[PDB]
Amino acid sequence: MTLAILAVFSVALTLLGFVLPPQGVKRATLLGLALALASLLLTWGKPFAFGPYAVDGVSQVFTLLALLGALWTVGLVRSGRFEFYLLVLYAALGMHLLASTRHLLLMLVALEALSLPLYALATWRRGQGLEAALKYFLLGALAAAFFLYGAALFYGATGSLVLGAPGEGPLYALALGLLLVGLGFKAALAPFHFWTPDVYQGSPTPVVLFMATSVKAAAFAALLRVAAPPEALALLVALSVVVGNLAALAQKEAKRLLAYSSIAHAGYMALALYTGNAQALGFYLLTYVLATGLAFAVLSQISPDRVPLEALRGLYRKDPLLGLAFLVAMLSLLGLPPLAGFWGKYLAFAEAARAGAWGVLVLALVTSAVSAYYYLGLGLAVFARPEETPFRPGPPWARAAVVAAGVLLLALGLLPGLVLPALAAGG
Amino acid sequence: ALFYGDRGLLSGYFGLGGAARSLGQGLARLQTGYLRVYALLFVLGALLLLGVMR
Amino acid sequence: MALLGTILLPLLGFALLGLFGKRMREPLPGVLASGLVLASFLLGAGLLLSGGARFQAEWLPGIPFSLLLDNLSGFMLLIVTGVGFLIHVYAIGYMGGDPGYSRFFAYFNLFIAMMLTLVLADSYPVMFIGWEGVGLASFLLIGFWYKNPQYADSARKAFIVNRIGDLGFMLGMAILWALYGTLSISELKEAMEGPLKNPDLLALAGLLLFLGAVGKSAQIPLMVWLPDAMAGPTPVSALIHAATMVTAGVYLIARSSFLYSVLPDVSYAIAVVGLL
Amino acid sequence: MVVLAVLLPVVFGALLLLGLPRALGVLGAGLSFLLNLYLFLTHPGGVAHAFQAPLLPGAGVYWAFGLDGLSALFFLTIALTVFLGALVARVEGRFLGLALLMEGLLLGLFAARDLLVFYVFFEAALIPALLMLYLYGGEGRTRALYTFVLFTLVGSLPMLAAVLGARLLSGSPTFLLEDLLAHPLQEEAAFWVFLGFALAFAIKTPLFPLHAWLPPFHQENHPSGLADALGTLYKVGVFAFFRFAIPLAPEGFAQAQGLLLFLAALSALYGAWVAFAAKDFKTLLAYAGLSHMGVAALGVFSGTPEGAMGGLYLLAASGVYTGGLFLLAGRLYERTGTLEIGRYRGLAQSAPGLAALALILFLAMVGLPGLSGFPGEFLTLLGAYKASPWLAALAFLSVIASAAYALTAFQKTFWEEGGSGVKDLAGAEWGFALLSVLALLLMGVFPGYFARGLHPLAEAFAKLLGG
Repeated sequence: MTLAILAVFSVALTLLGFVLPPQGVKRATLLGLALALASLLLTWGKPFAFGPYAVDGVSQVFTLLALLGALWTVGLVRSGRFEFYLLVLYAALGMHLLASTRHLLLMLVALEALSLPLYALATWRRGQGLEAALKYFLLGALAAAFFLYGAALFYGATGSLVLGAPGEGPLYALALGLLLVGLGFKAALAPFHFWTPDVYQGSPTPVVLFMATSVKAAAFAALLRVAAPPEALALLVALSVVVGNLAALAQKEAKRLLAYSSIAHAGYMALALYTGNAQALGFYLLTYVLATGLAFAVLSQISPDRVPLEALRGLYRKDPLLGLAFLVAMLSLLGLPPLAGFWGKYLAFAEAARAGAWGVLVLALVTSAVSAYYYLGLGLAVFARPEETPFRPGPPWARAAVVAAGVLLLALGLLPGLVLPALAAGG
Repeated sequence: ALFYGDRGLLSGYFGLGGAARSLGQGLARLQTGYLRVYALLFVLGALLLLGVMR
Repeated sequence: MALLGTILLPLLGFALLGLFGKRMREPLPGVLASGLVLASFLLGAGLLLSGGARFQAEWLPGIPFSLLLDNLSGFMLLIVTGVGFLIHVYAIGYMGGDPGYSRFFAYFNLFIAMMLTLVLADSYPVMFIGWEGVGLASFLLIGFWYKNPQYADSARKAFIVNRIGDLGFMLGMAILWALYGTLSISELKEAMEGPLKNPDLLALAGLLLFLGAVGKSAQIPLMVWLPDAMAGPTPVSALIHAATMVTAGVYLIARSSFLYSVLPDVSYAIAVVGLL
Repeated sequence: MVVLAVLLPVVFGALLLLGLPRALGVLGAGLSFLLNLYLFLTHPGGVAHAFQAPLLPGAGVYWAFGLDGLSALFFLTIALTVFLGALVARVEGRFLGLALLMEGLLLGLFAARDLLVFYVFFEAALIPALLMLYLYGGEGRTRALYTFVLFTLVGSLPMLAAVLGARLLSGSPTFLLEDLLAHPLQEEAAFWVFLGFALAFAIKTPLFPLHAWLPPFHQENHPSGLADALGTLYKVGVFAFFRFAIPLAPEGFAQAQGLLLFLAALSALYGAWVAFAAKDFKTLLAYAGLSHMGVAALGVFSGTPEGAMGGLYLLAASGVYTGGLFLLAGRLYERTGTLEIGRYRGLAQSAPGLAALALILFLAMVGLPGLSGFPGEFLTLLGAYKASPWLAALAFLSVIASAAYALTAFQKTFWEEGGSGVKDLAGAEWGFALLSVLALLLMGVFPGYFARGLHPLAEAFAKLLGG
């Protein structure tokens, strides 16, 4: 009954914001999201299903992550339009629904629910932001069509629109493919990745924080629900990691570089999909979400519109703690010890090798080493001599947020035997 | 002689670094920015996957 | 243990003159040096007249630290320490007004200690400690006045050409490990009596031992290193060319008399190289 | 117990980084030195103080520690070298902290009683190294950094598949070394896993074609070479081979042995030979290190317990005398301002006892008997010769090239005609000197006592390659 909280706050604030100063609405939306997360903790080990709607360990972990991302992204945004909060609220529920069901059609409706309000969140209205928004909507609705014909073909090979239905030969194979298309696009796996560079660079940074954390989370959550075969998995991984890192090399811009990098990262997480461990994947995404949320909070404190790579430089001198935190984020996203990113990566790699897929694992790993070029090209870039750069040094809100996130990262780098004990049933 | 050989070795490794960089920006050149381009590359990729599945 | 003393005195002395030594009056490093060398000869001749001496000690596994003092060792020891002592006193004389008196006699004691380590050995790696050590102290003395470029490179060439020989020595030494597994000259000789085995490999080991000997005794082709040893102070040249060093070339063969006495080809060649 | 000795330099380094002042981390490295030495003396055996703690219970990763006959001195050696680095130092960046961190990290590295923890430390040691590189000096800092770091990382990440494969394909319950050895891998499974260990291990040894990172790393760190000295204690490849690579998947090593012995040989020769041409201390010590490692690896690869013991020993001690030469080089930098070999000739009259210290160190380097190098070099010779004699031979036109480069350098730096004259010796440099000389002389004169722990490991893991 986190869903209850979500629907309630969204619907209520809709009309309330007519009577409230936009700030009052910000206070409100913030409050709501945090409360939903609270209900998530109080339900740990209490898994609950109602309709096609189902809350279990997975739903719990992945919406814990998603809710976290939504709170952080609302923290930064001070625009005096109450809707620029409202849309976030909507989107959040949408992602929760996406992670919370096996029903293909409810999954579809949930997809529209989460995806439509982000299209509107893509507008600072800076000339790029309309281009970004456009590409996003067109490619998005296309994928909508695909996941829908996929649900229709799943209902095709078998009596149900609910996943887990017994399944045929080639038609079933086809149907699982058509579900895999949309669900894959939403996660930025190659070669579905083309939007990712454009939209991250085009959309206002804090929004991108929201996307690059919450969306990827929810998407992998729904992905685990699908039955996907080893060969396809191999393909997606290979392409994601290769093109992701290689093209990320070519990147002169922080956001875009981060996009390609995130393509590679979706590539890494997709290995957990081999066994679908989800204690492992849950962990990986915990670490990743923390680090990335951090990274984009910092990219927000630089500029909302665009951040080049040099802008990151000299950040240590300016603010020591933010320099350090960004560094840590770069390392956790690199998957280097002793950071939680290493245990997430390791857990995915472990499930991968456990599944006995070797060449794939290897390639993923090799080009994962490729990623260190740009990961240090940022993390170390922190220490160079500061060039002329925009800097607005945050509220306590942001400083304490970013640092907290980093600390949570490295804490679980050393003691995953804290949370990992229950990313499972919740003991 | 062996020294200069070794230097040249190091330089060749730099060669690989640049090969991966290059390949990378070929892959980064893969994205032009025209939407029709992204759409065609999209359908292309998807057909590639469904092909892989049998 | 008394046997080790002979070695220890002109080390303890060397260590005084190298470490302090400049803390001494101009006669004194010479006096110390010549004094420790004085009773090394003496106090080891006490051992020789008493019939012999033995020492066995902890080292690399399978290769203990073994000193055998017998007739063959004693003859050498008396030559080295006696003439060496004379040269110590002479060096007290010829070295005068020269800074690093300390340095000189430190180097001198050191040299004596090393040679005593070489000739008293019951095991070839101990012998080898002797070899590389004596090569080192030669290097050190030959360059004693360091302000001159010509007498620097001399010693460098010495220890290089010489280390070619030491490399031969090492190789031959490795050869008789794989073969027998003793590397202690006494038990290595007692193991070489009878039918032997794989004669080609034995001849090789002895030939590399010789490739060392050539370096140490300054025969052809490694002949070239000795002439430039003039560079050092004259009593150094006295010590190297007469009472120490090259003589060990011969001595290695003489302790290995057991090894070479069964090798006609190698010995033929030894005589050829000697003649040339 | 073990974990304390492991942790002691780590904490002190933090206390140096943020913490004040510089001086305390010196006695920090000293304390590490004393405790590690303490564990070195009183050792009961293979177990020593055993440690097991849950890390990822479900994954099967646990904290697993203890001192072998191997792990042993390596605590003492590393503690020592790094201590000298702390004291004589002069990098004094407040990254002598980064150093103490790196020391502690390496200590943890040797003590790892399970594979994945070992892996963890193996990857972790990279960071201070890159830092004390990057922010603590050098003009070409960033490119040299990407070189060193990416070589290590590209080597490293695939090994995780092997460390997984070692556990997963062998059906080992945990990452514990005991367990992993208890379940051997079969043909063309052990093959791939050994290979995957062998790349990451070869690149960090280094062997001949893969060493190209070593000269740039040592050049660009802070010129005193604290970062460099600790970088050489990071050359741990041989240890990893003998402890892990060969025993977990020996069947593959049986095939690879010829090639490995060859590469070891050619590394040794090429290393010592190329070293000759070197015009600066960083490069010279680099190629020299390459030769030594060549020798060690040659020793290990032969099977033949003799050679292997020689290899590990040579490793241990060469960490010390090489790190020493680094610190010493930096100390003459601070007084002069240059690491160039040719310029500024006179020193020897000008510098009262340095000629003696630097000489001692170099003598230890060329593998002169009575100093640390010879026991390892020799035993290595024996074993190398046992397996492949030819490769022992090629590898042993080393001593010639070694004496060549070392004596050329020593002469042209110290012996010749006077310059202005030089600063005599620093109070740090005195402790440095004496302690150094003590170490070198003791490991040289009594190669028996040190390496006794090496002996059971040597022959047993040699017979591991037997029937």
